[PDB]
Amino acid sequence: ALVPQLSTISRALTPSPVMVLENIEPEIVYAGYDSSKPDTAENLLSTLNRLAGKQMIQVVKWAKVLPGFKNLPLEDQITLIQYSWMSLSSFALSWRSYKHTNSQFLYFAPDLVFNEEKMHQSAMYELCQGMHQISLQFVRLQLTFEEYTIMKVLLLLSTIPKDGLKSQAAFEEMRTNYIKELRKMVTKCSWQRFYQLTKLLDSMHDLVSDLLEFCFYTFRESHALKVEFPAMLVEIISDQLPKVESGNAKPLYFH
Ligand SMILES: CC(=O)[C@H]1CC[C@H]2[C@@H]3CCC4=CC(=O)CC[C@]4(C)[C@H]3CC[C@]12C
Repeated sequence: ALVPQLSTISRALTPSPVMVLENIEPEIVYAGYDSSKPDTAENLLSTLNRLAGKQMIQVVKWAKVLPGFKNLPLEDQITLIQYSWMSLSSFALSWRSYKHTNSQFLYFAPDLVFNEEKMHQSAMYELCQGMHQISLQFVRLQLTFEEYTIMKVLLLLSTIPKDGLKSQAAFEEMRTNYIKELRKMVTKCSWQRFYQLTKLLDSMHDLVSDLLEFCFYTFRESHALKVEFPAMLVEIISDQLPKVESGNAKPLYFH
């Protein structure tokens, strides 16, 4: 006569966290690249920035439905996103390059694929090589989509403020849960692969530092360099630059 609150049906039908990530993976975004304009550094970079703005809008929508992310306080939900935006951007860039081009090119968007030439023309050739190296690693490792999605969540939880987050305890829980996910995922029916993946995540820090250095530089000199940044990026970079440059961003490592 009393309706049970617990639900055996609901509990069994609930998809795995790995299945939820697959369900919420953002759809590919177009850059709106106009090949009728010359491929100068000013145009290529502005285009990339516009693409970045469109991508971050989807990343935010992704962060709202991310399991466990809602357990953290709002302030720690914005800081983590502003701190890891470059890392998520570069890592998703490598995944698309790997899946869509076998890591032969940098697949920024279906309408914008960089070959060596555009890499030189972009005026950030070495950085492009840096991100392309990660794509090559996806091939040697035969990274799987499941491994990818988990790794991306970890990147979102890879950089925190020096003084700490509002809920450092809640943060530690979520990060631990996802590291577990990757742990059980890399398990054959294992430690060497888990090692290769963790070191891959760690290497993202130095790469991201280099990308950010170029980003902060082009941002402060955008007028002189004529590189346009969309609203979404001005917001993110205006908050991140003074924090990163002041030694207030702490990177988390596995090794
Ligand atoms: C203009 C500039 O400084 C460049 C240097 C690093 C570049 C970013 C590198 C990573 C990246 C990957 C993408 O798929 C979208 C654009 C972004 C987010 C790039 C936007 C333009 C940046 C920020």
